[PDB]
Amino acid sequence: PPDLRPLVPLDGGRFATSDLNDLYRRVINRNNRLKRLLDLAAPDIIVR
Amino acid sequence: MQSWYLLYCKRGQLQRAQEHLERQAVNCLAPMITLEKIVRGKRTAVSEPLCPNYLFVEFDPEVIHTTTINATRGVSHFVRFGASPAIVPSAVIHQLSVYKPEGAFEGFQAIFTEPDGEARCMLLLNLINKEIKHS
Amino acid sequence: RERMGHIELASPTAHIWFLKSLPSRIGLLLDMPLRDIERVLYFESYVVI
Amino acid sequence: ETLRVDPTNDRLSALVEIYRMMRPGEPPTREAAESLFENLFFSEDRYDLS
DNA sequence: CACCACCACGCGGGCGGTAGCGTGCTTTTTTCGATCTTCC
DNA sequence: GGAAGATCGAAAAAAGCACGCTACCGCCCGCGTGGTGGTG
RNA sequence: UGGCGGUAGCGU
Repeated sequence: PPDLRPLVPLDGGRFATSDLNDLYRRVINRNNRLKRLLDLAAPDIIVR
Repeated sequence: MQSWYLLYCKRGQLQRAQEHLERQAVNCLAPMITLEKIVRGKRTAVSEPLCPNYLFVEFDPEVIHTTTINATRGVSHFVRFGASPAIVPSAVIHQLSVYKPEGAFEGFQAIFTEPDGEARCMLLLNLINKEIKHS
Repeated sequence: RERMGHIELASPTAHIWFLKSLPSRIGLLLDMPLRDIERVLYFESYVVI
Repeated sequence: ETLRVDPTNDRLSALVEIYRMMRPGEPPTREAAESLFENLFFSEDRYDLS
């Protein structure tokens, strides 16, 4: 849940680090890229 | 004894990686086709690669090691099937150099049909993987 | 604070806890050395089914 | 006794073994091993005894 | 009005490099190749 | 009478390293490309 | 309207 990994405001226009959010973002990026590659009928090396 | 490898060069430094690889006496290839695409004004010669961050290289590992290529500016890494970089014979780059307007020809017609850049280089790797399976 | 989410993975991925925490649960269950296990998981060798 | 234990019997074999210890996984090459050995301790750009 | 400057931005991930980086603790578990043994 | 079983020594990997409190600073993408706005 | 890291100090 987001409240357990909050994005607190820094009172300067930016936010915190939230390493959990960064790792989730990386996982989502990889999953979306893999889905797009599968939908494109990729060769073995690229999907691997 | 000579090996053709495929490099996933760094994002935005295709030309820089090209000149750096050419400086190290390494034969580098970037497939070139303009497709007469439409710039903001009208249709002109854009002259864009198949899709960026992709290069072909020819180099014998005995003379120049793969670590030097990995450390070359503008290039990130190779593509390795299993645990070793993919080996590529000369048929694909002969066909690529000769035809710059059979099954590879139909692939090129596909490239001229879709112009979706990711799809153009995607079918390019599809053809090269088909030949690798043939080899 | 309590509502959870989920991501549908395009391809299955091995759980690191059940793979790398010695003794390996997957390796013990499959009666196969761990080296084969994470050389197959990370796309370096083929395994017959 | 160390020489008897030592499996290498030539300069090239020793260089290849050193390269394998230094960089596991990479393919041991004559030029790469020689360059690594030269740059380990006999190069001013990498080794500096003040 | 196609050319420069400002801000979204996108995917990208280790970075910067034409390679390495590491360098003053102790205990427990795995494991893996090498060695000796013994019987089917 | 030469390969599985047992041993075994070395190499690697993982786990741990008292409690409570006070004060300060440094930092909390990125980068380098491209879409788009300003312009000689 | 929080976290991480470093530094120094106090009581044991």
